[PDB]
Amino acid sequence: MKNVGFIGWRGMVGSVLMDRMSQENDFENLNPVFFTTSQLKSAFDIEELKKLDIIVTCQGGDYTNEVYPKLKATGWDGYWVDAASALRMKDDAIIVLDPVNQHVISEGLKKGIKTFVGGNCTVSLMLMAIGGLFEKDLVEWISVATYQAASGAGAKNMRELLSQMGLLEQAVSSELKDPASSILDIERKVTAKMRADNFPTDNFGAALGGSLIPWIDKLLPETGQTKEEWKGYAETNKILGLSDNPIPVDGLCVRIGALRCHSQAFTIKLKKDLPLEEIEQIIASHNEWVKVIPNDKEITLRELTPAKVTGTLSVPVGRLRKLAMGPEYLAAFTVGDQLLWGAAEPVRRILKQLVA
Amino acid sequence: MKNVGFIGWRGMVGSVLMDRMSQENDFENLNPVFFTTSQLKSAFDIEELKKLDIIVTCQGGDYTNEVYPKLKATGWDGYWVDAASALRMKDDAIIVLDPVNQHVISEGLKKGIKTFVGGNCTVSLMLMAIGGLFEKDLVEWISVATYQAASGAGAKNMRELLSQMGLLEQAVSSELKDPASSILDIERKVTAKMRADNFPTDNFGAALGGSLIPWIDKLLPETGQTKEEWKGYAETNKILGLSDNPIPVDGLCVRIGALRCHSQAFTIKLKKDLPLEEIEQIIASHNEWVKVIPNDKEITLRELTPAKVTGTLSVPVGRLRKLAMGPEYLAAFTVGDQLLWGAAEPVRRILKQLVA
Repeated sequence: MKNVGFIGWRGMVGSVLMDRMSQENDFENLNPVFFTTSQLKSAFDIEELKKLDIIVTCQGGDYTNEVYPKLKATGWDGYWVDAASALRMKDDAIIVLDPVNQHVISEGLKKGIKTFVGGNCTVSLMLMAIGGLFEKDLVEWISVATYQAASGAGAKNMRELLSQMGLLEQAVSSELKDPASSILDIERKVTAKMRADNFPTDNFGAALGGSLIPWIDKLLPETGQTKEEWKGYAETNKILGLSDNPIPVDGLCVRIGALRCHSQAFTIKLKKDLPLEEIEQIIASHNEWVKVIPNDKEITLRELTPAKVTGTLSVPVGRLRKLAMGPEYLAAFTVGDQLLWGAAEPVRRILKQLVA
Repeated sequence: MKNVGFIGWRGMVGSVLMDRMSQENDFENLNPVFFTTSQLKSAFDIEELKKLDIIVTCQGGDYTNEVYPKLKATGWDGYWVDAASALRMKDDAIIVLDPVNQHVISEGLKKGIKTFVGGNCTVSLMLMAIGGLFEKDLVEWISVATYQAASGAGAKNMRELLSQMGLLEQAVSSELKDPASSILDIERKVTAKMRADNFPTDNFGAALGGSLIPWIDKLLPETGQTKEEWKGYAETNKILGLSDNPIPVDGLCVRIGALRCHSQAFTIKLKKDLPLEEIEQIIASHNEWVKVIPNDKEITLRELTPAKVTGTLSVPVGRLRKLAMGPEYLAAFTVGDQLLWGAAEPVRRILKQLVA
């Protein structure tokens, strides 16, 4: 069995990885060595890390940027598996999402690539839902509008969202108890609390609770995009292996009041005019996790929501129809869990392949 | 002075209209006669309604479809102003949004049109923001993705959203107070509460607080669109007077956890390649309510959110840049209050013109 090092296993993404690995009994297939940054071996000890065959880290970019150059400088020929964004764009690294790019991964393992990194949450959840259209060379471009959860921002951000929500209802606790009260008065009090100084907004920089934030990560002055939006064009094409001739995937990334699921609204311009039934079969046949939801009200409310998909491996896609712009314009809406397919699952699955 | 009848003045839309009319001293220029459905004159007394010049109603479509044909059957030559969707698509009716379609209203007044109806909230808020692009005949098509507030569905829907928000936090109040508690444990509990039997989901048919619903209104079998989505293509073109040569406006209408502001994400395909600064000036110059928000983080978080715009007449539009698809593709994000420009304001303004 392989000797595997685990760093950042105590954090949010790391804990989801530990829980998933325990569920699938992945630990019986490898020899686990747990690391810690605390003053269990030290995560900064290159001499201990050098003994291992594979290193799995959910610690973050700052750690990766500090220890990865130092470790690869000793002549170490092992594998680096990362959940963080730091090494995604390097030429000796592959962005991993096996149900979509098993070919790129298999050909890369044959090429001697030692660094494997999980992809951007919104990109990976999009490809898990709409990868069938990419496989059959049907996508010309995709216009994206996201509904992102507090999960992607961090653990303290999820807690702030919850605190914000409770404070919004508390401001009108008494008024909500009697059915005869004025709704405009209720709203005036909820909005006043949202705008108050004592309303906890330090993690977001604005209220998320009964609002939204149409900006995620820093600005790239050259394009006007945010880093989260930029990753839609850059990472989709690297995963699929189309970096030399890219497919335009661009849009707006918005943070909404959800805990764990990222939802996305698409306007997909296809290369061919195809029947709607045929498009539904192309995306349903791609992988075992994608679930095509029929264009009906009761089934959409029950299946295509964060309430339904939180904590599951299911990637439902629905609202499938042709848009008024033309027969090659397809509407699609998807919901997926940020911590699983958007973070811990592509990392779990590549490890399984490496220890096989 | 003109004798004006007011029906549905005590409901949510009506109360906003009453407050706005009071703020602008609109009652000084007319003679108000208030009606009621309770057992003030009766709202169903056709003879009392006939004695009036103009009738402004916020009561709803069920009232209109009952009282309107009975009133027109007496030979009444007065004006009907409605906030309800019932008569929007009728040939003898005009949809009002004067800062965008004053010409259609002015020509309609001269032709002898007696019925003026307020438009669909999302369509109205979209046109208030990017009406400049439509004015200059620059729009080929628009793909929409909305972030709709609970006020669009009703007063009890807003109450249900708030009650839901409180229950989600109350489920983890001790854990949130504990700075060292597990986030995975916190999430497991709020998600369990969201899925519980006693969680209030009566008005929406699903959870909204901590989630979203990608379906608003009835299905339109012919296209696959929901009625809210259909109103995009149909109403934008009736407002602008372009029903003979329509501009495609289509997309996905999603309900999120906001109280009274609808936010919208667009991918606008323009007819010509124009510099960004010119497009920003074309958008800004259209009306005095639209506000172009520069593509900066601090300014976007402070200005382009439901938190900032709630209860105001301001219609901010930002995140303006060219998309990766090409220089004729424009990204834009807007936020607007549903009860004002999306409900009471276009009704308030048309009345002001009729009583002049």
